[PDB]
Amino acid sequence: SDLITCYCRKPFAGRPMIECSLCGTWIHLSCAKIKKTNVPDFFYCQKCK
Ligand SMILES: [Zn+2]
Repeated sequence: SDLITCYCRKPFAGRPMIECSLCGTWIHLSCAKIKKTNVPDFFYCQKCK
């Protein structure tokens, strides 16, 4: 049984996800507009910034 934590109402489903460095919620990297080639050391979601 999978989890939904990202703001697009869609579950993990094997998709890479990054943690909100502040609120802790897990955001799909695609939704966070993050390329696998450049990944922030600290990430902040829309709610927390
Ligand atoms: Zn997502």
